[PDB]
Formats: sequence, C-alpha cells, structure tokens
Amino acid sequence: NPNYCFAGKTSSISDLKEVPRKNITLIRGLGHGAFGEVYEGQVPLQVAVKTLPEVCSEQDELDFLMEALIISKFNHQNIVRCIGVSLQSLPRFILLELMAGGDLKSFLRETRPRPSSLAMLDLLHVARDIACGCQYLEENHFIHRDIAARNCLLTCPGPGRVAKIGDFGMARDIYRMLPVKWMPPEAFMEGIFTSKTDTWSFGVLLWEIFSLGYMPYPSKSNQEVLEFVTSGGRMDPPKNCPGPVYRIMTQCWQHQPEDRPNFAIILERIEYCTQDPDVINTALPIE
Ligand SMILES: Cc1n[nH]cc1-c1cnc(N)c(O[C@H](C)c2cc(F)ccc2-n2nccn2)c1
Repeated sequence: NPNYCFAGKTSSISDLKEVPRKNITLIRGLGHGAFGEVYEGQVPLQVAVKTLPEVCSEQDELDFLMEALIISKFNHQNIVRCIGVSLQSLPRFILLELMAGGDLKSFLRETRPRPSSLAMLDLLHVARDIACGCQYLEENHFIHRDIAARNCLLTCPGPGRVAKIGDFGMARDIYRMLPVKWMPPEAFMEGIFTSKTDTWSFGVLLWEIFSLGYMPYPSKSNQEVLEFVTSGGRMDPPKNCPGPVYRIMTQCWQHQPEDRPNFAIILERIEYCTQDPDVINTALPIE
C-alpha cells in the first residue's frame, strides 16, 4: 500500500475511514471530471461520491487512493471535507462533503447579474475564502498546482455561501492538458513549483471571479498564452473591476516568484478591498 506524508505525519490506506457500502445510497449524477463519474449520495449525511471505474489501470487506482489520502489529511474550513471512503467494494468510492452550491465557475456563469444577483462583496468573500484555503496549504508546505475556479466549490447558492478548494487532482499526479493559463513562467518553462506557484494561479482565479466566470486570456490558445506571459504580457482588468482588486492580480503575476505576495499579504489586501466603499459600491456589469 502506497504511503503519504503531510504536515510531516505519514499515513496509508489503513488510516482512511472505511464506510460500509450498505450504508451508502446514490441519488443522482453530478457529472464526471476525467477521473470518473461523481454522484450525490447519502450515508442521513449528504455526500458527493467520487467513483473509480472498475475498468482502470492499476495506475488509475493508485491515483485514486492517493487523492483519498491527500484530502483526508487536510483540516481547514475552506478545504472540502472527506467523510470517508468505501474501497472494499467495487466500484470504489471516495466520499466528500456535499457542496450544494456546485463548482465556482458554473456558479459565476449562472449567477451573473441580468435584467431578471451578485455584488462586489460576494466576489470578495469567495476570493477571501479560497485565499484562506491557499494560506493553510502554503503554511503546510503543500503546493496545489491547479488553483482555478473549476476546482472550487460552494456550500450553497445564497449569501451565506462558503467557497472551498474541492479538487486536488494535479497535486496527486505530481506526487504520483497542463493548465498553462493558470501557470507562472518558471512553472511551465522549468517545471519549477513552489508556494509562489499558487500565488500566480490565485491571481488568475481572482480574474475568473471578477470577470464572473470567463475563460482566462480570452481568444488566446495555450501556446499564445505561453508566449504572451513569457514576454511580460498580462490580462486586462475584468469589466468594471475596481483598481484595488486588479492590483492584487498584477502583484500575483509578478515575473519573479520572490516579488509575488504570500497568502497572508493577499488576505490583507483582500480585507482592505472589502473595507473600501469605493470598491464594494462598484456595480457589477449586467448582461
Ligand atoms: C452538487 C454539485 N453540483 N455540481 C457539483 C457539485 C459538487 C458538490 N460537492 C462536491 N464535493 C463535489 O465534488 C466533485 C468531486 C467536484 C469537486 C470540484 F472541486 C470541482 C468539480 C467537481 N465535480 N462536479 C461535477 C463532477 N465533479 C461536487
């Protein structure tokens, strides 16, 4: 059985909480993300059920086990909880906290203001939530490598929503298709990853958030983005984006890793934005 170390402590599949398969009922599909299908389920505790296809390479199965160990070891309010696993029956399950708000990218898309609602403060709270998750990862020396709106989840649609990081598939692969639009130069050029990798990606997530769910670098392909960013190019501000928010982005995208803020600083600047009336009184565009 494969080992895993986080915050020092070592763990193995033996440490995962096995839930009796009989206690698990599937309700409906939620979609699949390359790894396999995910269902809403119950154990009554509401869960999202990540499944391993019974037809898979042993490498797929190892990846699956590792993902289980990674998420079970985190303990933070802005990282999705693992209720447990069911590995002793096929297909194998990983059981996650059900985030009723769905993923962040689709939420932003479906909830953007129209003549038929969202405010700057809602976007800032999401940004703060994920920054807090990233800060917890940073201080535990875990590099996520794929911070992006599609990998974040919301507890609910309404104002009290809490955003959390919900997928760790990229980190799992590296621990043992590239998200180039979320990657800093040293990452996609040299394959160098550090805490400052996630800072760059967070800047891109911020853009995704305040653009309300647009794809980064609109109209550019991966290679054009690679060349654009390598030559010092950066995204323009999203529509109606307050200058203080855009400036967090541009600081996250500093070419030198050492010139980019750590997450404690990012959280400070996000806080300041939420206090600033000229920021939060700015109306979002209505499509
Ligand atoms: C309800 C609901 N509607 N739409 C999504 C959910 C949902 C709630 N809670 C979860 N724990 C959850 O987890 C999966 C693994 C996930 C995690 C992530 F970060 C990004 C995407 C996905 N995803 N979306 C569909 C298939 N895979 C999904």
